[PDB]
Amino acid sequence: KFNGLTVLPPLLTDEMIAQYTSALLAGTITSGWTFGAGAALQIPFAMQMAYRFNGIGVTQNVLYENQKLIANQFNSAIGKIQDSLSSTASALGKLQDVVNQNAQALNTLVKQLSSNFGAISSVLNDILSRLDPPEAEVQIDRLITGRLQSLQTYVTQQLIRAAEIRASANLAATKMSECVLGQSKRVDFCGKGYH
Amino acid sequence: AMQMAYRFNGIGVTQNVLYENQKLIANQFNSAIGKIQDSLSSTASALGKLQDVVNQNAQALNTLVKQLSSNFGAISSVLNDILSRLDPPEAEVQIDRLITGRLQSLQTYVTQQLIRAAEIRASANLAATKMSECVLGQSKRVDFCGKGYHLMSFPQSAPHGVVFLHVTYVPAQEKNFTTAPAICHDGKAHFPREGVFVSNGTHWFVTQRNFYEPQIITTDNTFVSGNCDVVIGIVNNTVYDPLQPELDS
Amino acid sequence: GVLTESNKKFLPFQQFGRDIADTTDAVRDPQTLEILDITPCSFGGVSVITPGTNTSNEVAVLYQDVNCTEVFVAIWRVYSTGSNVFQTRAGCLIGAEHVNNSYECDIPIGAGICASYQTSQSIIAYTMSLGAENSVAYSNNSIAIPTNFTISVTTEILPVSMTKTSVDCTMYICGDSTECSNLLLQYGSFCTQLNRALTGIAVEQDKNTQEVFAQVKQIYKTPPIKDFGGFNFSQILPDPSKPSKRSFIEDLLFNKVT
Amino acid sequence: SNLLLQYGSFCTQLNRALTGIAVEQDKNTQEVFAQVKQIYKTPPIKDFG
Ligand SMILES: *[C@@H]1O[C@H](CO)[C@@H](O[C@@H]2O[C@H](CO)[C@@H](O)[C@H](O)[C@H]2NC(C)=O)[C@H](O)[C@H]1NC(C)=O
Ligand SMILES: *[C@@H]1O[C@H](CO)[C@@H](O[C@@H]2O[C@H](CO)[C@@H](O)[C@H](O)[C@H]2NC(C)=O)[C@H](O)[C@H]1NC(C)=O
Ligand SMILES: *[C@@H]1O[C@H](CO)[C@@H](O[C@@H]2O[C@H](CO)[C@@H](O)[C@H](O)[C@H]2NC(C)=O)[C@H](O)[C@H]1NC(C)=O
Ligand SMILES: *[C@@H]1O[C@H](CO)[C@@H](O[C@@H]2O[C@H](CO)[C@@H](O)[C@H](O)[C@H]2NC(C)=O)[C@H](O)[C@H]1NC(C)=O
Ligand SMILES: *[C@@H]1O[C@H](CO)[C@@H](O)[C@H](O)[C@H]1NC(C)=O
Ligand SMILES: *[C@@H]1O[C@H](CO)[C@@H](O)[C@H](O)[C@H]1NC(C)=O
Ligand SMILES: *[C@@H]1O[C@H](CO)[C@@H](O)[C@H](O)[C@H]1NC(C)=O
Ligand SMILES: *[C@@H]1O[C@H](CO)[C@@H](O)[C@H](O)[C@H]1NC(C)=O
Ligand SMILES: *[C@@H]1O[C@H](CO)[C@@H](O)[C@H](O)[C@H]1NC(C)=O
Repeated sequence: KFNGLTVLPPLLTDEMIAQYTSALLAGTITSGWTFGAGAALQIPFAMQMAYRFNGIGVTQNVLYENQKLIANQFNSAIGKIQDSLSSTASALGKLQDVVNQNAQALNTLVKQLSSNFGAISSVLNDILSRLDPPEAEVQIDRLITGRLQSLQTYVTQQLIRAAEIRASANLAATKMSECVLGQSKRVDFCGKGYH
Repeated sequence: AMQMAYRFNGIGVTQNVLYENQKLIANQFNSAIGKIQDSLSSTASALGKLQDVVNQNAQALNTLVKQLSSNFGAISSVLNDILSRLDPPEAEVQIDRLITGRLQSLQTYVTQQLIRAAEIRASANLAATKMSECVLGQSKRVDFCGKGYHLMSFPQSAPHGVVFLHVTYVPAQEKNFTTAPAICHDGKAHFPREGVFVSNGTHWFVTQRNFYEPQIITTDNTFVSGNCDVVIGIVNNTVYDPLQPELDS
Repeated sequence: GVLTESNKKFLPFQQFGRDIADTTDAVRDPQTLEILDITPCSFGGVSVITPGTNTSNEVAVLYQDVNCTEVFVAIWRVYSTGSNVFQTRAGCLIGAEHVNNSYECDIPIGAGICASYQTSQSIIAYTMSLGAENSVAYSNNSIAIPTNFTISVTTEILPVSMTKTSVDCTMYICGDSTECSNLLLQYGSFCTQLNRALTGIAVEQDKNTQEVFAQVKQIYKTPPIKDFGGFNFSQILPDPSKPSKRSFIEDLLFNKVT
Repeated sequence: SNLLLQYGSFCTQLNRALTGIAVEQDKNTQEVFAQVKQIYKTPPIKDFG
């Protein structure tokens, strides 16, 4: 709010953002993928896995004959993610570059306000006092084009950058419709391997 | 009637559903068309997406046209009037102000058009993908052709745009049951070939996975692997053999 | 700005502080060694929350990013500075009332607040309800198979192309002026480049309507025997009443676009 | 303030461009997350096999 750089708040608060992610995660367990299409129908989770080995050319007898090894292998897999996220901070590379690129846009824009842009000064009040208003309009005209062109540059950079996010928001919406609400047969879509 | 039968066979539903209920589906589809008939005719808010293309394009031109009556730092906004009033040795300075003020108003409009035209190609390629998959075949991508299991779609034209008519399949009424993931008859698991094992309380049944149709468990219904201790959730049953009464007579 | 007392400690030769973005905030008083801060005065955007003018005639303003004490200053109407002012997380709301209920979203405001027009009747500002909750009876021995089905028809609408438009940079900048025509040319190749950029858009629009529609090799013919096993396809097929081959549902689609 | 206004509709156009982005950001977080009809409840019996 220092020089007109207002920031609007998001409509969806972060408390209830986790409410959706506690609902998509709570229908994947019990109902399976049925709640994506019609109405949620409860399935035992040992049988819900059995629907998913049956999509990679693997017969049903693999799971229930080895139900204890897979359960411990999955539980240990979560623990590996637990240590990998907690130890290093370089895993979140993609989300960090969004904020930093946006932060360099504002700091470039703010620091442009202390440039003369062809005039003799860079203060709106000082040029009016020192020079006569019959000829101060020529000097203050230099602090129009020098500042108007610095705004249209930032807006054009924002419109191009905002097209990247929609291209990544539509890709994330595709994954939440296929990789979560069902099983995908696209090779190397949901991680390297059979999904 | 057989082209419909080729499409129920892609959602895990056996062929016997269609021809045993050919009259209910025909009236349900015919009534479905009539619902689109009234919904399109009554309200005009359904065509939101195609309307915003024209209005955004028409707002660009009216902004561009109204920029022609601005001084842009000069003393006037008429090309003919500035030449008559002021001497051409110094009218070139004033008419220079009606160069940069009008050239920058054109490159702004062109840059806005190049960004906006990239949106349409991203939507034209998505429409070309749907016409290649959702019309010329059947799609198994979940929530691609409407919310639900997909059957087919039909294309319709529109002024600067296309309109689809998806036909999906949605289950209606569910029932509680009791299940067990395996069956033991002779000290051995009896994994079913296609379906799960259900029971209403007295007799166990095997049925398909999206529509209730139970059958008596036979040897053809299942394949056998392993003994009767590794699996968890095992429930005993008797699996009838069709050969022994057939070989009896 | 707004001067106030500060807890910051300067250095005994130091005059006035600054910030990260080179902005002045801390100014030492010249005579007294007390330390003063600078806070910019309150400002924000003014928004109007209204229902449909066909329905009602009552509005409620929303002063954004402001504490609810600095209102009634403004500088519209005088009456819009009272009547149970309700503080939100996104700004100061005047003309509405707080409700402890929860309803679906009608008008977005910010930070999970929705305004509507409910019954006698006034404008309320509740907190949105994220749909009706549900709970499934999960157990290790339970299964649910549906016993009856439905067939439905949704509608998906996409745009394919925009209107082709060419603008002559010679006529637009200097329209029939000998002095302006020569002075425009010495600027260089700005005019030539723009007419080549707008041609790339106009060529691309023809390519867009070619890929979506022209994917069939041969035009097929509708058979005259319409016995389709019970299905009625006459609403979507072409009707020979019109001179064109336009169908019935297409006819409504063209009239709804102005 | 008076000399800026005679330039025309540059100020009006930019404030209409930036609201197009701000509306679009809310639409992005709506499509990715809000795809579930009813909020479900985690069962208390956590015996997941
Ligand atoms: C579970 O379903 C089976 C299959 O229909 C039922 O068995 C038949 O139920 C009818 C109901 O009137 C009886 O007339 C038949 O005699 C039953 N068949 C046999 C071979 O006895 C069974 O009763 C159902 N059980 C429950 C608890 O609903
Ligand atoms: C399924 O049937 C087997 C075969 O009868 C049962 O195993 C018997 O269990 C009883 C006591 O539970 C023992 O006294 C017998 O010696 C067992 N016989 C064999 C061959 O193992 C088994 O208990 C049954 N399971 C269920 C759940 O009914
Ligand atoms: C499955 O649902 C359909 C409708 O969703 C049922 O069809 C209706 O049945 C009732 C009672 O028989 C009739 O009064 C209606 O006219 C039917 N509707 C239509 C559009 O024909 C159908 O009966 C249900 N299936 C079963 C086995 O009950
Ligand atoms: C397919 O649906 C259309 C639309 O209702 C039917 O056309 C109407 O049919 C009724 C009687 O069935 C007539 O009274 C109307 O005059 C028809 N409309 C028009 C514009 O002529 C059509 O008959 C249906 N197809 C079949 C084979 O019955
Ligand atoms: C029957 O199913 C409903 C939901 O479909 C569930 O709420 C109810 O608890 C079930 N009852 C039994 C006895 O399983
Ligand atoms: C199913 O869960 C109940 C809950 O206590 C438990 O008593 C029972 O042993 C379980 N059965 C199987 C086969 O896991
Ligand atoms: C306008 O209001 C009248 C009276 O309530 C109603 O009959 C009419 O349908 C409304 N028009 C629209 C477009 O909502
Ligand atoms: C608004 O101003 C009053 C008085 O200045 C103050 O007590 C109150 O805390 C302020 N509101 C907020 C949210 O800070
Ligand atoms: C609404 O909540 C407030 C604060 O908890 C309380 O004072 C008021 O009585 C409540 N009103 C109703 C109708 O529950």
